[PDB]
Amino acid sequence: TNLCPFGEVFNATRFASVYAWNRKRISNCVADYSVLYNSASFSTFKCYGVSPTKLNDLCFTNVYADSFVIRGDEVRQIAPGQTGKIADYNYKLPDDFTGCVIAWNSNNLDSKVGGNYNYLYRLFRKSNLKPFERDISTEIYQAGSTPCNGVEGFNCYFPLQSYGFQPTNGVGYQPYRVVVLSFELLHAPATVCGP
Amino acid sequence: QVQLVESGGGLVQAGGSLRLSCAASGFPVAYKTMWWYRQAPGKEREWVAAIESYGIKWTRYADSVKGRFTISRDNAKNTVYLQMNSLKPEDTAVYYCIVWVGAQYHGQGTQVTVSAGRA
Repeated sequence: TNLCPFGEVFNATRFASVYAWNRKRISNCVADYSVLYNSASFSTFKCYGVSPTKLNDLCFTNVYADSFVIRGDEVRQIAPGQTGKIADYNYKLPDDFTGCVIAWNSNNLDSKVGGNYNYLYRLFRKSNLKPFERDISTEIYQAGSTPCNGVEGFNCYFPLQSYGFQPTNGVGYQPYRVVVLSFELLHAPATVCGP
Repeated sequence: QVQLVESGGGLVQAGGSLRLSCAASGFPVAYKTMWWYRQAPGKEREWVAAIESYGIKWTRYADSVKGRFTISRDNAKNTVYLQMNSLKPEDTAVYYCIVWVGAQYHGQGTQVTVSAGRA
C-alpha cells in the first residue's frame, strides 16, 4: 500500500461545476482522515452514519470523492433529505447516506474581478434527480404547453446559468468548494484503511 | 446572433435620478442573471448590482449603492433596468451589464457623470 491521493482532489486548481460534479475513485492506499478533520481549514466537516474521529479505524472496499463548487447559502443543501435547486436539479444525496460532507470557502481561488463565469448550475428539470445522478444535457427546458424546437424563447429557457463569482459578493454568494466522501463495503478485500 | 447594449447614461446633479436600460437581444431575459459593473477612470472595476435567475430574494446590491439602486426586469421589452437615485459625485463611472447564456456576453457600457456645485 501507499498514500491515498487526497491532495489531488482537495488541492486541485479548478473544481467542477455542481451540475457536472467530478468523482475520484480512491483505492489501494492507506488514508489518514484525522488530519483532514482536525485541520480547521474546513468550515463544514459533517459525517452521516460514521464518526469522523474514529474514521481511521475502519476499512472499506472503495472510497468516492465528489468535488464541485456551490455558493455559501447552498452548502446546507449538501445534506440528506434536503431540498433546493442544488439538491433537486444538481446534486442529490440519498436519504440513508453514509459518508462525510466537506466544504470550505474559496473566494480567494474561485472568484475574479469582474466575475468568474466558469462555475455553472442547473435551473430547470422535468423531474428531480435520483441520488448520485448527474445531468449534463443542455436541452432548452419547456416550461409551458408549447414545444420549443431547440430555440430559446417564451416558456423555453436555457437550463444552465453561471454563478459569476466576484470577490465583493456577500458570503451567501461567494464560492465554496465542496467534497463529499462516500465509503463502500463490498464482497472484496477492503482496499483503503487508516494508518 | 446574440447581443445586449445599454443606454440611459448621461449627466445629472446631486441627489438626481437615472434610468439605465440593458437592452438584451437574441435571448429571453426571464430566468437569466444580469450583473451591473462600473469602472471609474483608473480605479478597479466594481460590482454594482445583480438580479438572479431564481430566488425568494433575487435583488443584490453592493454596500456602496444599497438603498439607492433598484434593478428591474422588463419582460415585455425584454430588457433590464437599473434605477439610480440620490446620486453622488463619488459614484460616476462607466456602467456595464453582463449576462451568461452559454458564454460571457458584455455590454459596450454607458457613461454616467453626476456633478455638484453652482452654475
